[PDB]
Amino acid sequence: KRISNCVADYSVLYNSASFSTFKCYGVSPTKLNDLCFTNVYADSFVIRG
Amino acid sequence: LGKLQDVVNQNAQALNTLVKQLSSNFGAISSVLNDILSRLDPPEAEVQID
Repeated sequence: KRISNCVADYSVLYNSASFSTFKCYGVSPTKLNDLCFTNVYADSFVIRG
Repeated sequence: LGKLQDVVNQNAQALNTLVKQLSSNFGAISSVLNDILSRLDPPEAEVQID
């Protein structure tokens, strides 16, 4: 899925605790916001523990 | 004039190479340290600045 042309909003992304893994690669979750990217993609799959 | 021109050309080209040296990654993932500083957390940032 391609997402573009909008205000990125990850406040609910890190303020929640239902997730199990939130370690980001290269970009840091603290500096994730206030960064202007050209395009952002999102893949999704179901895998085992 | 040959003698008077090399002493200026060598200095100018050495200064140009010194300027161009800031455009190299030097084995890192980026050239400017500000990109890492504004992108990475401080523990991972300090390695790239080092």
